[PDB]
Amino acid sequence: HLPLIAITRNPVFPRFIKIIEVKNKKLVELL
Amino acid sequence: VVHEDFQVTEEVKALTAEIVKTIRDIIALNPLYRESVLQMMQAGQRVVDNPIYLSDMGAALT
Amino acid sequence: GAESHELQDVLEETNIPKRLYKALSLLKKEFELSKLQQRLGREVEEKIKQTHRKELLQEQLK
Repeated sequence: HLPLIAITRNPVFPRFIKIIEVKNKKLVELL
Repeated sequence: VVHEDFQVTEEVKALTAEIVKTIRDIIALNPLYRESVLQMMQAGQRVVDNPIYLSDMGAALT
Repeated sequence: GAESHELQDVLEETNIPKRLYKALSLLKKEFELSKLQQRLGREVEEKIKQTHRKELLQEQLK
């Protein structure tokens, strides 16, 4: 029960390490 | 400001991939400006609403 | 380098052989596109090379 993560053109391939960087600070509160 | 482009916007961006690869190689082998601008403007972020401007900037690095 | 839509389409397939065949087809299509782009770039590079080596010699002289 969490809000959908804003992908913002950051694809995440299966079993692949990726980094998400979203300019919005709202996700910081959730984190 | 003529910006004629083909309706098939699928294979046109392949040359964009080649151009960005060439620019990356030039900056790596011949460091002229900071790489932070490259991180800020990435082709995979879809934020390049004006690819002509990106091409003009890349050529300006020449 | 397939688009996210292609990855979603692959994920849609349920049967293991079906998804494997779809992935193989995507790999073949991407390889064909990359080979076509490489051949076009090689042709353009050769056409630039069609310029006489006198150009390179003048560059050395400068």
